[PDB]
Amino acid sequence: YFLPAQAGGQKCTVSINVLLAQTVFLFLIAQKIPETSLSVPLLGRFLIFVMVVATLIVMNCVIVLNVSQRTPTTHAMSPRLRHVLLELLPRL
Amino acid sequence: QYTGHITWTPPAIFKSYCEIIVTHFPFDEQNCSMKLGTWTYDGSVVAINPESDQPDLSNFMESGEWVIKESRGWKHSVTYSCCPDTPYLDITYHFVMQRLPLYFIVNVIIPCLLFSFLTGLVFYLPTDSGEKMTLSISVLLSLTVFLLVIVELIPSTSSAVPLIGKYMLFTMVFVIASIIITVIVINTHHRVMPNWVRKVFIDTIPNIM
Amino acid sequence: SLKYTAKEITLSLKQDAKENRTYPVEWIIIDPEGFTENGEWEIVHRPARVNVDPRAPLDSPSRQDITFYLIIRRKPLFYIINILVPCVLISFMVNLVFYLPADSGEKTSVAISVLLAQSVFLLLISKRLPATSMAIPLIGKFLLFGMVL
Ligand SMILES: *[C@@H]1O[C@H](CO)[C@@H](O[C@@H]2O[C@H](CO)[C@@H](O[C@@H]3O[C@H](CO[C@H]4O[C@H](CO[C@H]5O[C@H](CO)[C@@H](O)[C@H](O)[C@@H]5O)[C@@H](O)[C@H](O[C@H]5O[C@H](CO)[C@@H](O)[C@H](O)[C@@H]5O)[C@@H]4O)[C@@H](O)[C@H](O[C@H]4O[C@H](CO)[C@@H](O)[C@H](O)[C@@H]4O)[C@@H]3O)[C@H](O)[C@H]2NC(C)=O)[C@H](O)[C@H]1NC(C)=O
Ligand SMILES: CC(=O)OCC[N+](C)(C)C
Repeated sequence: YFLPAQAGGQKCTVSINVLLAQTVFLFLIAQKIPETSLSVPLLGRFLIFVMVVATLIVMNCVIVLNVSQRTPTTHAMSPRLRHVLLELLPRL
Repeated sequence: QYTGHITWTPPAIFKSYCEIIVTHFPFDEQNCSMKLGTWTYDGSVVAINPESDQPDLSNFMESGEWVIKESRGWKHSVTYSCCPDTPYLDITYHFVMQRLPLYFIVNVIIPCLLFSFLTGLVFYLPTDSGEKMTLSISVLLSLTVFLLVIVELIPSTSSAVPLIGKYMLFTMVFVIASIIITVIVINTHHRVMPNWVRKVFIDTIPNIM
Repeated sequence: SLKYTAKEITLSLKQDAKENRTYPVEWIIIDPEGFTENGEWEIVHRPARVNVDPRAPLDSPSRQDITFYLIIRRKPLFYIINILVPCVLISFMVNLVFYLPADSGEKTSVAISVLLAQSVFLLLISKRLPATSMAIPLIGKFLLFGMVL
């Protein structure tokens, strides 16, 4: 999120690479833990949760880059979202 | 016993062959069997009979990966080409084992769905980000790695294709096509405009929406 | 036999009879009640030969043997679906590098990612095949050619 919302901002690249790293950690856990399906390890559940969160971070970065790179020549600015992000969210 | 009745209960670890059906993996039911019979004594010489219609599962240590949904024993008499005048008896015990999918759901299916979801985000991601191509290529690579994972978990028998594997190949083709069209879009964005392109994308498409 | 030789034991193929005429069983017997079809390998030929080496001494163990042969063909559809098609599709992706604009700044990324994927596929196949130096495997030749390109 702190990475710039403008060209050169590796937001999606960073998010997907960290997701891949967590997937590698998931592979490591899957090797050390039996294929038994009676329960899911809490460490594995944490890994899955972090992967889901990372995919949501990717989605949010895509949305942010979409909004930032919008132009008045191609998109009509929504008054609700504009007013929210301008005043209502910072002053919330 | 004094009546001459002999009871013998030897332990064994049978490593029997089973045709693993890959289609519904990892939600597959496997039907694995054990064909047991007297090798040299034929049915007119030693007759074997099943103790019960079903295997004795009363001492079965519950497996953490497979659930035995059904078990049954069938006695058969068959004639082999070795021995055409003497049919040989066997009892084929079989077990219908259903896989518990939770481990494979966690470690394969959920990541595959997560990376699949990331495919479509490329079309909302602007060209000016420069992240379109890296995103789609990383999705393609991750999907390829997970296909390589699946191909290791599944026998190379070619009798039938798996359905998760078929879905993975379909998703691979879809991602390849998405990357192709993304390259087309990127080249278009950096580009005299023909009348049909303007009529379709600038006039017709927004008018229909 | 190793305990006996052609001087002590004569190996021969099983003879069988039809219409009161005998013939040697010069093939591996497959019994439809006893035989389980392999899911990868189709048995194309299954000959049997009694082999006699005329130069071997009559009292040598190597003079006679019976060899049963299995000429089995791989059922390739599994490998076509799971390996060949993904590898070819990812390989042909490199052709998009030329069409991608130079202003995009992602052409090297695409090309190197295709190279990495091809390297991973070559790693996979080299695990599935022996390190025989007799010939390069067909898919291995394809992978090397693709990586060079
Ligand atoms: C999982 O996989 C396993 C295998 O891997 C599979 O197991 C099969 O299960 C089915 C049922 O689901 C079994 O089918 C039943 O087989 C019964 C046994 O049949 C044999 O014995 C019969 C006995 O009759 C006489 O046999 C001799 C004379 O030959 C004599 O000495 C005896 O005293 C006795 O009088 C015999 O008739 C039968 O012959 C069959 O096969 C021959 C040739 O193969 C054919 O010519 C015959 O027509 C006949 O098909 C065989 O030798 C059998 O009793 C039983 O019959 C019931 O059902 C049928 C209809 O299904 C009714 O018509 C009948 O009245 C009975 O109600 C039935 O046929 C099969 O044998 C199993 N096979 C193996 C290899 O184990 C599981 O099903 C799979 N499960 C899944 C996928 O969920
Ligand atoms: C006679 C003899 O040993 O037969 C063994 C083969 N079998 C059990 C398939 C008929």
